[PDB]
Amino acid sequence: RSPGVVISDDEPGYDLDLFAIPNHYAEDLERVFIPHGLIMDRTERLARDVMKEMGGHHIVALCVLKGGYKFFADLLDYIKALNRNSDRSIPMTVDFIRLKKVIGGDDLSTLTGKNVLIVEDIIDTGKTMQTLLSLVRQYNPKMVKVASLLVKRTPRSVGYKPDFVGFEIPDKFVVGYALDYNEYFRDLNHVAVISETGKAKYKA
Amino acid sequence: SPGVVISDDEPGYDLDLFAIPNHYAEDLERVFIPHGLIMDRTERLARDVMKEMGGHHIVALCVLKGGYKFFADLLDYIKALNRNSDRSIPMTVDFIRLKGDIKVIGGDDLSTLTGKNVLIVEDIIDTGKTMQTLLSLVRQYNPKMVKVASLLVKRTPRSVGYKPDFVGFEIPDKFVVGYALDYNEYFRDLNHVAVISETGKAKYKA
Amino acid sequence: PGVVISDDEPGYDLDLFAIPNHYAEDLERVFIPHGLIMDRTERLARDVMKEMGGHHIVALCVLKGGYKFFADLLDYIKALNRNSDRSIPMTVDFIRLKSYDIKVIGGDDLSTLTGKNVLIVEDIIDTGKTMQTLLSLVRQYNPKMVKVASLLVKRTPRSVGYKPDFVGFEIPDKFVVGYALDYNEYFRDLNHVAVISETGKAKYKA
Amino acid sequence: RSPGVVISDDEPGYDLDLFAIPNHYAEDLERVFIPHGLIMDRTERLARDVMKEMGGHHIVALCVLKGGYKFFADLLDYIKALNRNSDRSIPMTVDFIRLKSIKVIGGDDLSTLTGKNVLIVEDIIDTGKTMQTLLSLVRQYNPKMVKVASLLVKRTPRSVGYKPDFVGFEIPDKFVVGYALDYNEYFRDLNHVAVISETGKAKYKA
Ligand SMILES: Nc1nc2c(ncn2[C@@H]2C[C@@H](COCCP(=O)(O)O)N(C(=O)CCP(=O)(O)O)C2)c(=O)[nH]1
Ligand SMILES: Nc1nc2c(ncn2[C@@H]2C[C@@H](COCCP(=O)(O)O)N(C(=O)CCP(=O)(O)O)C2)c(=O)[nH]1
Ligand SMILES: Nc1nc2c(ncn2[C@@H]2C[C@@H](COCCP(=O)(O)O)N(C(=O)CCP(=O)(O)O)C2)c(=O)[nH]1
Ligand SMILES: Nc1nc2c(ncn2[C@@H]2C[C@@H](COCCP(=O)(O)O)N(C(=O)CCP(=O)(O)O)C2)c(=O)[nH]1
Ligand SMILES: [Mg+2]
Ligand SMILES: [Mg+2]
Ligand SMILES: [Mg+2]
Ligand SMILES: [Mg+2]
Ligand SMILES: [Mg+2]
Ligand SMILES: [Mg+2]
Ligand SMILES: [Mg+2]
Ligand SMILES: [Mg+2]
Repeated sequence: RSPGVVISDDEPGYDLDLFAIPNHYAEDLERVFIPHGLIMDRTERLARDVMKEMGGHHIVALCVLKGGYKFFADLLDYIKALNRNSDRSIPMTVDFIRLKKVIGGDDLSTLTGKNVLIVEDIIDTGKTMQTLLSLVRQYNPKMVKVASLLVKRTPRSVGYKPDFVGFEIPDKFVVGYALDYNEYFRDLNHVAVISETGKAKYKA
Repeated sequence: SPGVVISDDEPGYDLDLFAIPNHYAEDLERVFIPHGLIMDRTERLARDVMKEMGGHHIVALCVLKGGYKFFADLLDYIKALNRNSDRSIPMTVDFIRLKGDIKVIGGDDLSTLTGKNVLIVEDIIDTGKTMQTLLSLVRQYNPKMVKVASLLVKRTPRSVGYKPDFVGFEIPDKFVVGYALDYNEYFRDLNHVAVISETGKAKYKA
Repeated sequence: PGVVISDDEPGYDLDLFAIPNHYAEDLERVFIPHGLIMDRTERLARDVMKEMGGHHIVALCVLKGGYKFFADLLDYIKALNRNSDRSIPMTVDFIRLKSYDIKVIGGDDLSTLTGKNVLIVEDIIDTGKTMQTLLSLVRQYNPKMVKVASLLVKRTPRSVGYKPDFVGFEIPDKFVVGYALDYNEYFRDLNHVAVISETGKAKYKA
Repeated sequence: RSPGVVISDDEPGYDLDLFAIPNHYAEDLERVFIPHGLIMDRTERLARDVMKEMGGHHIVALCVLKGGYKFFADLLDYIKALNRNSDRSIPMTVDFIRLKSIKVIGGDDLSTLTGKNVLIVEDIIDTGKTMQTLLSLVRQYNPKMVKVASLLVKRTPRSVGYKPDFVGFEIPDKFVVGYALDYNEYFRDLNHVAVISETGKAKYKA
């Protein structure tokens, strides 16, 4: 199916001075990699693709924190827009989980017999998603799909690819739009690349 | 300031004046606080948060699940301030569920709060007992400061008298849903704050 | 009939909202918050598409007061049309009404309206005289249909009885500014609709 | 100064199936050239640049219809957002004009521009001859300053040498539509900037 918006390995990105950038990170980012408004435009379209394939039965939206919170909130807002401007709509429930083994959610028995949409910020090797999916399938959901904002082109991939992708990106470390570098850079609406100064100041 | 005061005799708006998810058509009586009104109030709240807390690294604490919309929209408005001004501060986020010492579920170690400007984000304050006990727990990790932003505060004689630092709307003692406030997990997928209908209370009764 | 706002409606305190500093002392109350304007306009866009979405739409913006409603109304119409399975193209036009009965300045040859679904977008209907007259001028070129969306309709004893087809809000006979509604060319740069204070009315009096 | 966002001559664009596109233009478009969200992000930064240079005196924002209305609306929305989330801000008035094949159609009296800070807002500069002509008329009325913002500037050898003060994007010498930019009045109702396809150039040709 669709592999998303392909960002080539040689993408230059954009000069920071062409966009509005948080003052505290000005010296800490290299380039803007994916502008926030382009994330919205892509997400809008994924929202329609999601409803096409899953609007026929109750959806349980499952946000993988922390990185996924922003993508999850905006994906859901566009899905909500679809549901209030059209005759066809089905209820949605939401839940949140963090991965260490699953940390702090509803009991997974809520997923049984439901359309489960797992929402992720990034897929790298895909090992984590494979592991979460084999766990979720033990609870017998009607169906389980994975929406991920980014998929990284990496040789370390184990072969997993999600059902809805936003962008496919080089094997580069990106921050922003809730993706972090040691907890920092979540408070940034663009996806960006850290500068050298940057990763020093916030090294662990 | 108690925020935007909605009075006990406010009728709210007929469902037909607004766009409503069709599957909740029968289950809501009135729209209580339209989404765009929530946005406008949150915009102001974002400015008051930065004026008081912008001096030092903020840790924003979302109280799941009901707080997640208010949290994302408040942080969105704070982000918009920080990329359009000459002074801002880094801000990290964490998410927690709450169930005597209050049981905090998930979350980083609370030592991550030591010495930070901590902001707790809540969907609604009712008796105040939950924030009072969470505050009592957080102060023991020695934050620089700790403050609470709540979209909604209920006027109730059952209040233990706790007032949060930032409040969107002060509302009557009525059960409201929407904007991530649920009735048995339903109605989170609704952008307006609304009052639950009678058919809908029975239809979704646990 | 649209969102009805009553005579004794208080409005909202300026300090609960974000307000441009240069107008802080010039307004008495926020009358209709921006975000509430948007919520109603989303719904109106759906009515428009249902009634006129079957044939080419020509949307006519009545400058200057209409430009803000017009832009937002059309943006919610575009949002429907890239998320439906059957949409229709729309073209746009802009006009100003000058006396000496009504002169249509700017805008295309009215022959372009023949056979089209014509939507006239207006900021406020006061007496209804302007709209009645423009309608009679447009019906002369034989549009497939002509409809009026007005953001505001005033309640008045001096109304000549014209009623638009789509109404945002029905309001008292107060003097409101904001959201592109002006006083002596001022207050167009303000997202909320507000009532003008006495200080402000003197400060900008022509 | 900022030459704006430089879109190369070889830029491939994006496939239409990766974005939400109006149904009725499905076949009429080749690629998305500049997504609506990119335009927004860039405009947000032009609003800060505009304010930093013109924000010390009453601004008259002059929208050149019809192509400029979208960019005008969004630029002024980002400017308003700055003015209500900072301590100090300056008032702003708006006028609209249309050009005919040299002749300024509509608009207030050009004397309303004397001593003002005039911001002319344009969708596209190509040769620049029209902007030079417009400036030559505005300058007869002695503005305090006059500046031009253009969403798009074409890299063309046919350029007469004129450069605007604020530029969103520097684009190839090729024909784009959307975001109010039209082809025989069509494609204005589209939020992305895009390249017309063959079916489309033929379907709406003059
Ligand atoms: N910011 C950023 N993170 C990247 C990037 N590449 C890989 N990662 C990892 C990806 C994710 C989890 O890994 C599963 C992937 P897998 O498919 O390989 O198993 N991480 C977490 O820290 C989770 C905790 P959170 O932050 O959500 O609280 C960092 C990148 O380019 N940028
Ligand atoms: N939807 C809605 N809930 C209301 C309303 N009144 C009171 N509540 C409570 C508020 C909260 C508990 O907090 C007590 C705070 P208190 O200590 O100050 O009394 N609840 C939860 O279910 C938390 C789990 P969540 O849903 O977040 O996952 C229900 C109302 O009108 N509407
Ligand atoms: N701001 C504001 N104006 C009000 C209010 N009440 C009445 N008006 C009038 C209404 C409008 C003309 O409309 C008459 C339609 P009528 O024939 O039905 O009475 N005006 C214009 O100045 C048009 C030129 P513009 O401003 O678009 O360039 C002012 C109010 O409360 N607030
Ligand atoms: N859509 C689109 N138009 C382009 C493109 N290249 C040039 N044009 C022209 C540009 C403009 C006039 O401006 C002259 C600029 P110049 O003097 O600097 O050479 N036009 C109008 O039709 C104005 C009436 P409007 O439609 O606004 O009411 C079309 C392009 O790529 N796409
Ligand atoms: Mg993740
Ligand atoms: Mg991480
Ligand atoms: Mg709560
Ligand atoms: Mg609850
Ligand atoms: Mg008018
Ligand atoms: Mg007027
Ligand atoms: Mg032009
Ligand atoms: Mg043209």
